[PDB]
Amino acid sequence: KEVEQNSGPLSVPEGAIASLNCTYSDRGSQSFFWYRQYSGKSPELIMSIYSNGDKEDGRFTAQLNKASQYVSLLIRDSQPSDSATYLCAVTTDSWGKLQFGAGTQVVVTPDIQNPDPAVYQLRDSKSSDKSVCLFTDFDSQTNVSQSKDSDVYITDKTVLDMRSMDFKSNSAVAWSNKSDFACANAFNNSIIPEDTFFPS
Amino acid sequence: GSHSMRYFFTSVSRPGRGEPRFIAVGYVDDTQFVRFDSDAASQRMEPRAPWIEQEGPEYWDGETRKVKAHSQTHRVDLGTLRGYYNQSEAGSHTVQRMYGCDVGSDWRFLRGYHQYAYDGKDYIALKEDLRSWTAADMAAQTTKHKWEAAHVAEQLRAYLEGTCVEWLRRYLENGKETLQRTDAPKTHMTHHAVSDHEATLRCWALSFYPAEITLTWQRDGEDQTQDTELVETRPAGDGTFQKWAAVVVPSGQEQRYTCHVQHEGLPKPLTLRWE
Amino acid sequence: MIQRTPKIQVYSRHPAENGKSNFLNCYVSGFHPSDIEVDLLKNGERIEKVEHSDLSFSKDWSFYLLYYTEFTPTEKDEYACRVNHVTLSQPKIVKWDRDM
Amino acid sequence: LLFGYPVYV
Amino acid sequence: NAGVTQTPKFQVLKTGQSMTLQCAQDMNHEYMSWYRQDPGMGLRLIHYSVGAGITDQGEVPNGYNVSRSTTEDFPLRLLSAAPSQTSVYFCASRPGLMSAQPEQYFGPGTRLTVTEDLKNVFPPEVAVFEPSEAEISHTQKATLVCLATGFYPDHVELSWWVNGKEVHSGVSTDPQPLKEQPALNDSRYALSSRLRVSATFWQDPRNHFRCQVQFYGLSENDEWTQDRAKPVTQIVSAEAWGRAD
Repeated sequence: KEVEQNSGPLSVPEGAIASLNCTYSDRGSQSFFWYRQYSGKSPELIMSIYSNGDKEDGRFTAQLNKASQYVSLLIRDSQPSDSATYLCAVTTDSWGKLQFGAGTQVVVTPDIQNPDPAVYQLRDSKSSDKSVCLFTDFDSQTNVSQSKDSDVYITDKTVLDMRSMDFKSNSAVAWSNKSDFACANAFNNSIIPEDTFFPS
Repeated sequence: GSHSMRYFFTSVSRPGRGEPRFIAVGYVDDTQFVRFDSDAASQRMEPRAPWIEQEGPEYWDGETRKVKAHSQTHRVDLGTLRGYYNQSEAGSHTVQRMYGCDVGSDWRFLRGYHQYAYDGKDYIALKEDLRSWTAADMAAQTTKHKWEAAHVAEQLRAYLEGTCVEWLRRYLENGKETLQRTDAPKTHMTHHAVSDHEATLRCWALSFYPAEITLTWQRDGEDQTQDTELVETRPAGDGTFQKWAAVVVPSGQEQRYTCHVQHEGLPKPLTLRWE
Repeated sequence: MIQRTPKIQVYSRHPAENGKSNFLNCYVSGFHPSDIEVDLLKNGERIEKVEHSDLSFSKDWSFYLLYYTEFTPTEKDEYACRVNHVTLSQPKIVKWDRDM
Repeated sequence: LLFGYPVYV
Repeated sequence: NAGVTQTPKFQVLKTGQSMTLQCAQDMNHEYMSWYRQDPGMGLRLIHYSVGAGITDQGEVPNGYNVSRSTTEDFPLRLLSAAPSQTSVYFCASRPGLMSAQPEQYFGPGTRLTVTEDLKNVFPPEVAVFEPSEAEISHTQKATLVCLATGFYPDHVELSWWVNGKEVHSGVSTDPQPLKEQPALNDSRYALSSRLRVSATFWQDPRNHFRCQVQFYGLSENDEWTQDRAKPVTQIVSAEAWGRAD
């Protein structure tokens, strides 16, 4: 286990600083890399550093300390589009194998200036026979858990991006098929705050 | 005071006798610490100083790989330069490369270099500033445009200012007893009258490290170098060095000739006189 | 295409005392190209047990090589170094001189 | 330690 | 990724089938590598090549095959597919000796799923859900969710299309498809996605919303003697309409 990386997940709000640690063991290493990888795609290179000290490029800053065998990556002014898992990569030469870490997942949570949490029930006019509960517009501290029974499938916290104002919001979707259930019982295991909207 | 770490690479082609001969040698000052020879048994970077044997299996694996990569560029380089100068396939040609770095008495970075020869004369060399190249001819100019596009200078500058001086320092403290020794010369003078009219005084300097030494002749203060033989500084084979210097003296005047010895193991410089 | 004639020095590691153990050096230097034939000789016969240094170069790119053997100097045994190179029109024998 | 990035002439 | 390309994007195979994943590269590099990427193991090296003509094995070479006749292409054959070869695969490229630039660049990846038997392949069922009876009269905004359900393997590409043109402009799709019954390896998948717009764009009845899912399954080449419709590489779509309230 040559390249040891920050375990994860790391959670920073938008505009903050995400700092990432990396520790390598081959003393004769010479070239050092940070790769950005979004879920479902390829690792994309963002920072190379070749010698001791700091190297800056836009919002990224990477340090190298070869004496204590340490690479870092700092992300100044964090966008929500930095939500990725970040790989530390290390090599000795032209012919040396690249030594990757496990990666640290970084989650950037958006600013909501003032939220109101709300649970909504949706339908359509199809032949598909299920209700969908949309838990939305809520606090970025709030979690989502998905192990109740073998019937109700609950998704994850996803961040939408409206380019009309700045109106970004968190959302989660829960459903079931051939069983009747209300929308105030599927998120019954998850801790929701004292001012959550339930269908009047 | 100052220290240095230099690596030397020689590649010579063998027309109709297969792959090239490749030899790589590494020095810290005037002490060889590593070797690779394409004609040796092991096919690895081998140790040549006791203080470097304490490097582990990852060091040797790494240096074997890198030295083989060097060897490979050189193997292609011989074919490339042969093409470059339209030379025939029937002749043996030689590539030399030397890089390395100097540090001061404070052990901080002083100087870095990387030069390259073809058939015993300059080809391309990294300039003082580590950003630019000197090309020796119209062919060499092609190599230079290629090495600009390859970003060689940039990666050499990161090595020479960083990794070269980081590893030199590691070496210099691992071989405290060896590399930071300074060995004073053992000095004596000989007399050999070859004829009845003239005489030959020969100043000696033996058992010294490092190899930098200065031997001058003089008659009553003024620096005589007209009647003067000085051999190249030669290795004794035990780690120390040897050098002699001579004068052809009109005999009877041996008392007013002095021999001056400069070395960094000597506190004050030495004068020598025969009687 | 450069060619340089080697400079040969034949000498001992320690001052030559008769009947004591020593090393006999033949330092060839300042040559180009690297293809050099070097033999150590005792009374004209070739010495098998000769080590040599790894090939290196000077600031002018010229090669230098130390060849060396374990020996014991006596008064009668003659020592020489035999050097062949492209620059030499016939091979070069350089006799060992003990005060040189 | 050797340089890690040698390039063809 | 203007340099490193790989074919195909997605693949289903059954046990013992052969396939080759094409990898090409543009930048005259000598050093090419094949990596597989797996949830608990990170990135692992399969086979690698430091020049044309020559190749060597990594840490996980068993069951894979590799050649390099040209400096441009580095194909990975799988000879007899096994269910443990289910992974994302990355072609990678490095200059080696032709340049001093240290950096290694990756291809876009091939998602490969090897199943026990080909009956497990299922296309999705797509349904768009219209925004709430409360949300429009509370937040002045309208969220259309979409369900893509009951598909195997997780080889999908979701897109929303309003009035004929593709939008990215207000969407959060799920990053990864989730399992329907997380106990099986034959288990099928579900994926959700949300599209948000204003009240004065949902309520306009000229506006036609459509959640579009591209499935990557079988081809018109595989043997198929089943009761079901043949689960080929296809697009399933669903639609909702502009509605005044």
